[PDB]
Amino acid sequence: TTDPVRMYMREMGTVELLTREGEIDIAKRIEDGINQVQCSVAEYPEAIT
Amino acid sequence: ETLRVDPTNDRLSALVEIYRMMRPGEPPTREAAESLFENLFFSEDRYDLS
Repeated sequence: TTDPVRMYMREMGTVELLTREGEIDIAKRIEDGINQVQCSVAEYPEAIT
Repeated sequence: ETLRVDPTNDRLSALVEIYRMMRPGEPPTREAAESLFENLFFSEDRYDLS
């Protein structure tokens, strides 16, 4: 098939929908890592100042 | 001799292969293959109504 629409829809067709806590879990892992980079800010050299 | 070369003798394979000719590379789903097969050229929608 030459079409990128078949290719793309078959490729998005690979991964499924993860719902109702994996969304909030993505959000929680995201915010956790974020919180830890601002920890890394909290333990600063001149870089932050 | 055809059966000795090829063993498919079922309708649902007929319908999946219907899908597959109609929607090649696309995943056959049964109401899709069947609604395809039917609604295309026996629904009132298509035969516009003229």
